[PDB]
Amino acid sequence: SMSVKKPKRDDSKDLALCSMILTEMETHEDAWPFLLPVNLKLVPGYKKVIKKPMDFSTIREKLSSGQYPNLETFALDVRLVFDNCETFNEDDSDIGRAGHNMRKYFEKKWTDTFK
Repeated sequence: SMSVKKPKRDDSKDLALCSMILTEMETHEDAWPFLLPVNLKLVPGYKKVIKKPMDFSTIREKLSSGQYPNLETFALDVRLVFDNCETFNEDDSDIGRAGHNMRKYFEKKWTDTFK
């Protein structure tokens, strides 16, 4: 509360570490569905159904331009990518499986880096 602060967690490396994680996600073999924004002209249903599209390139641009205020808002966008994928894709499809694998991969790196 006012003049009563929890001890300061060191956040000065967060930007660099999120960039590293994002690099590892970009270079995973199952990243291909997620590298670029879904083409809303060419994919029926996507525009209406997925209220907040997100992809790794868009996260990378936001990261690079100071549009994440903290490491939680970064994690929310990454998870959004996987939540959207589950909304639109059957679990038993190549893209559906890609999404589950990538989420698992992300969540481990996240825990190991920060928790």
